[PDB]
Formats: sequence, structure tokens, C-alpha cells
Amino acid sequence: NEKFHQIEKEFSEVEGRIQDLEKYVEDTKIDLWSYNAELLVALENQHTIDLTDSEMNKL
Amino acid sequence: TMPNNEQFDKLYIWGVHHPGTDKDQIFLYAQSSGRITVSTKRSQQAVIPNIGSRPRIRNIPSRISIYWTIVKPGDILLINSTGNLIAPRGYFKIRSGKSSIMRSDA
Amino acid sequence: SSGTLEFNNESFNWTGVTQNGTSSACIRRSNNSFFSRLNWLTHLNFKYPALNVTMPNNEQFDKLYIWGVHHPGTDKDQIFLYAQSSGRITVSTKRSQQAVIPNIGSRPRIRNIPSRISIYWTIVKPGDILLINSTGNLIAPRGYFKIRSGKSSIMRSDA
Amino acid sequence: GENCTLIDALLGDPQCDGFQNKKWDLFVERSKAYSNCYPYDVPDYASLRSLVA
Ligand SMILES: *[C@@H]1O[C@H](CO)[C@@H](O[C@@H]2O[C@H](CO)[C@@H](O[C@@H]3O[C@H](CO)[C@@H](O)[C@H](O)[C@@H]3O)[C@H](O)[C@H]2NC(C)=O)[C@H](O)[C@H]1NC(C)=O
Ligand SMILES: *[C@@H]1O[C@H](CO)[C@@H](O[C@@H]2O[C@H](CO)[C@@H](O[C@@H]3O[C@H](CO)[C@@H](O)[C@H](O)[C@@H]3O)[C@H](O)[C@H]2NC(C)=O)[C@H](O)[C@H]1NC(C)=O
Ligand SMILES: *[C@@H]1O[C@H](CO)[C@@H](O[C@@H]2O[C@H](CO)[C@@H](O[C@@H]3O[C@H](CO)[C@@H](O)[C@H](O)[C@@H]3O)[C@H](O)[C@H]2NC(C)=O)[C@H](O)[C@H]1NC(C)=O
Ligand SMILES: *[C@@H]1O[C@H](CO)[C@@H](O[C@@H]2O[C@H](CO)[C@@H](O[C@@H]3O[C@H](CO)[C@@H](O)[C@H](O)[C@@H]3O)[C@H](O)[C@H]2NC(C)=O)[C@H](O)[C@H]1NC(C)=O
Ligand SMILES: *[C@@H]1O[C@H](CO)[C@@H](O[C@@H]2O[C@H](CO)[C@@H](O)[C@H](O)[C@H]2NC(C)=O)[C@H](O)[C@H]1NC(C)=O
Ligand SMILES: *[C@@H]1O[C@H](CO)[C@@H](O[C@@H]2O[C@H](CO)[C@@H](O)[C@H](O)[C@H]2NC(C)=O)[C@H](O)[C@H]1NC(C)=O
Repeated sequence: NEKFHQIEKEFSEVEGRIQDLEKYVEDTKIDLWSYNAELLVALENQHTIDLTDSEMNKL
Repeated sequence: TMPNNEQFDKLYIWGVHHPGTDKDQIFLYAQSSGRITVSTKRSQQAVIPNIGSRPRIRNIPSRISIYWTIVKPGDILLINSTGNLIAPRGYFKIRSGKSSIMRSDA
Repeated sequence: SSGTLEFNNESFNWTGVTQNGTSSACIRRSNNSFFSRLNWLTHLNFKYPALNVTMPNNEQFDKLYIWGVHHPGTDKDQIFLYAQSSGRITVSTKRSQQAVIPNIGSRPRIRNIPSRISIYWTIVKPGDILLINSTGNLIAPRGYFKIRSGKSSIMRSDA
Repeated sequence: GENCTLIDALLGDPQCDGFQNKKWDLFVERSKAYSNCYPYDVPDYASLRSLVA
């Protein structure tokens, strides 16, 4: 899906509160999505193995 | 005064000149202080110049502070000043779209 | 996040003013005193000349300057400390500028002091120059803080 | 906008006269960009940059 305009994620200056919050938000998002990606890949690969073995046993 | 009678928001970019010394202020504006109040029906911004020396950049020890003001349709932009005003020449069409900016050397 | 109070004194040319002002609320070793890292500037011979002081940055790290503005409680206090009914402080660099105006007025007494100090800070990158311009009420800095980029933090706890 | 920032093209820095009245979808700011006109600063610089973008 498309995403066009977002917050800034790199900073060349020292601003404090808002910078801290933006970094926290992006980091939280990244960690949650990485967790989701690892879990989805693990689950889908387990399902692939299971379906192949099930087809062998079916035959 | 400047009215807004079109059907889109208008964006005004203006500024305030902080000269470096007092003789510069008297030379450019003939009075030791300015005051700029730019306002509309739903907004007002007053800015006061700060005469003082800044570290020279391109041999300039003065500065310009840039401000902006958005004016919705049917509204009126009012500019009130006694000096040090860096006035606008017109307006920017401000659209609502899917554009963005990105810093890259690619 | 800096994680250090590394402080390096610097020698500003406060010619024409009385440095090292003190107070009876800030008691240090049974003596009237003040913040250790700041310098309270008062008049000298009933004259507060126009301060215009430059300080370059020629090292390879960012410098952090902590300074302040003194809001006295009354008008006679302003005339007593600075010999003129108003101040104005413009601290600037090539990429920044901050102008602060004192607000003479009475505040609720704290440690019997009805005046106040507003603390400001200014970061100066290498190759830049710090410029201080003032006519009074300046609580000048004494030097700079090394500002590091690290994995330090702060936490409020009674543990 | 290789030698120009969006704000410079906005105000009208003389090296940016190409960008007058131009539209876009993505503005590419270079690390070589620099301003050459009168010295200035913008309170809420990031906010004006974001809304203009
Ligand atoms: C307050 O003090 C500052 C610095 O102490 C003053 O700024 C400095 O002014 C001098 C001369 O006006 C500048 O030197 C000049 O440099 C140019 C560069 O080519 C040269 O052509 C001149 O012959 C002269 O050497 C110096 O660059 C400048 N420093 C900074 C950081 O801007 C300032 O003028 C003082 N304020 C007042 C009101 O006097
Ligand atoms: C905002 O804009 C208004 C509109 O011009 C300004 O009001 C005008 O201000 C000037 C100078 O401040 C006044 O001129 C003086 O008026 C006195 C009145 O006694 C006269 O004796 C002087 O010789 C001089 O002419 C002018 O009268 C005044 N106009 C009105 C209708 O009040 C105002 O100064 C502006 N303020 C800012 C902050 O920009
Ligand atoms: C504006 O009004 C306020 C309050 O009405 C004034 O502040 C008050 O000043 C009085 C006397 O200056 C303070 O009382 C003193 O308390 C000390 C405490 O030990 C005592 O030693 C003195 O004998 C006296 O009783 C009072 O605490 C203080 N109140 C606050 C909240 O600070 C203020 O001075 C007025 N401003 C001017 C310009 O007069
Ligand atoms: C920023 O720092 C500069 C550098 O000192 C200050 O400029 C100086 O300001 C004083 C008082 O404002 C001026 O003294 C007066 O000058 C007039 C000139 O006609 C003279 O007739 C008076 O008897 C008195 O001596 C001084 O000339 C001036 N220097 C320069 C080079 O302009 C300025 O006041 C400071 N501003 C702030 C906001 O700190
Ligand atoms: C103001 O007080 C500071 C210390 O609080 C003085 O700093 C001393 O300066 C001299 C040279 O000027 C040095 O030899 C000392 O080592 C410094 N002492 C400390 C503790 O840093 C400063 O001299 C005082 N200035 C005036 C005008 O009294
Ligand atoms: C962007 O800026 C650079 C540097 O200001 C330009 O490179 C200059 O090109 C001119 C002529 O092409 C030369 O006279 C200069 O000597 C060059 N600079 C240097 C440092 O050598 C470049 O042409 C600019 N490009 C655009 C598109 O604005």
C-alpha cells in the first residue's frame, strides 16, 4: 500500500522533546513490524512444510 | 488590506528585518523601532525587531525572520506596521495533495 | 542524553562591568554566593556599558552554553543593579539567534527572593562563533559543556 | 532542486529562479545545497518546510 508524506526520521540538530517523541514512534513501529514479519514468515513456512507432508500422507 | 474572494486558501510569506546597529535602523526606516501586526479574522501575529549585532554571514551582520500566514476564503489579510517590514508580493496556492520532500544525494 | 557535566571555563572580556555577583539565598560555605557555572554581571561605577563579546569554536565538538536573564522584582532593584530601566540580550550565532527582554515585576517570594532568573541555552557547532550582545540583566556563562552523543539517560526513582 | 532548499526556492534565492511556479510530487534536497542570499532564519522552519512540501 501507498504512503507518501510522513514525519522526519533523521535529524542533524538537537531539539529535545519532539525529536525524542518522533524517534520513539518510528522505533516502536519498526520493532512491531519486524516482529510481525518474523512471525508471519515462520508461520507460513511451517504451514508449507505441513501441507507438503499432508499431501504425501494423503497419497 | 487584502481580501480573499477566490475558492482556495492563500499562503502569505513575509518577514521582519533585524538590522545590525542603530544607525542602520535610522538609515533604513527613520525611527528607532518597528512593530508588525499581520492579522485576519481568526489569527493575529505581532513581531518586534531586535536591533543587535549578529555574526557576519556573507559580510551581513543583520538578519531576516521569515513568518507565514494562511488566509481562508472570504477572509481578509491586514498588515499594520511602522517599519522593518519585509512585505510579500503575492500569495502561494496551497493545495491538499500527496506530495512530499526527501533529502537525498542519489 | 549527553551523559556528562564536563565543563571547560572560557575567558570572556567583561570589560566595564562588575563580575561575580552573589546573593544571600545561594549560600556556599557560610558565605553569600551564586550558581557556580554562571556569572552575575552588575554595573561598574553606575555605568553598564554595551556588552558585545565574541567567542569562537575552533575545536571538533559541539559546545553547549547555559546562560540566563535576571527579572528583578522592582524598578529600584533594576536601577541599583544595572543603572538603566531596561535590558535586552541577543545571543546569536551564524545559524541561530535568541533575543530575550527582562520583565520587571513582583513574584511570590521564594527564599525571600521576589525576583527570578530565566535560564536559556545555545548550542554552537564547530567553526561557528558565539556572539553576546547586551545592555544589562545578563547572567553570563563562564564556559561551555562538552555535549556528547551517547547511550546515557535519566530516571526518577527513590530506589 | 540540487543547489537549493525548498525554502530558498520559496523565498526566491536567485540561484533558484528555475523553480518559480513549478509543481512536483517529491522534492529532492541535496547535501550540497546552500543559501547565497541575505542571511535569514525561520521560526518553525520544519513546519513551513513540511506544509510547503
Ligand atoms: C560586535 O563584535 C563583533 C565581533 O567582535 C563585530 O563583528 C565583526 O566586525 C568586524 C568589523 O566590523 C568584522 O571584520 C571584518 O571582516 C571582513 C571580512 O572580509 C573584512 O572585510 C573587514 O575589513 C573586517 O576585517 C568581523 O567579521 C565581524 N565578526 C563577526 C563574527 O561578524 C560586530 O561588528 C560588533 N558589533 C558592533 C555593533 O560593533
Ligand atoms: C497600525 O496602523 C495604524 C494606521 O495608520 C497606525 O495608526 C497611526 O499611527 C501613526 C503613528 O503611530 C499616527 O500618527 C500620529 O498620530 C498622532 C495623533 O495624535 C499625531 O499627533 C502625530 O503627529 C502622528 O501623525 C496616526 O494618527 C495613527 N492613525 C490612527 C487612525 O490611529 C498605527 O501606528 C499602526 N501600528 C502598528 C503597530 O503598526
Ligand atoms: C506585591 O504584593 C506582594 C504580596 O501582596 C508582595 O510580596 C510580599 O511582600 C511582603 C513584604 O515585602 C512579604 O512579607 C515578608 O515576609 C518575610 C518572610 O520572613 C518577612 O521577613 C517580612 O517581614 C515580611 O513579613 C511577603 O512574603 C511577600 N509575599 C509574597 C507572596 O512574595 C510584593 O512585595 C508586592 N510588590 C511590590 C512591588 O511591592
Ligand atoms: C549590542 O551591542 C552593541 C555594541 O556595543 C551596542 O551598540 C552600542 O550601543 C550603545 C548604547 O545603546 C551606543 O552608545 C551610544 O551611542 C550613541 C551614538 O550616537 C551616543 O551618542 C551615546 O552617547 C552612546 O554612547 C553605542 O554607540 C553602540 N555602538 C555601536 C557600534 O552602534 C548595542 O546597544 C547592543 N544592543 C543590545 C540590544 O544589546
Ligand atoms: C570571578 O570568580 C572566578 C571564580 O569563581 C575567578 O576565577 C579565577 O580566575 C583566575 C584568573 O582570572 C584564575 O587564576 C583562578 O584559577 C580562577 N579561579 C577559579 C576557581 O576558577 C575570577 O577571577 C573572578 N573574577 C573577578 C573579576 O573577580
Ligand atoms: C551547483 O553549485 C556548484 C558549486 O557552486 C556548481 O559548480 C560550479 O560550476 C560553475 C560553472 O559550471 C563553476 O564556475 C564553479 O567553479 C563550480 N563550482 C566549484 C566549487 O568548482 C554547479 O554548477 C551548480 N549546479 C546547479 C545545477 O546549480
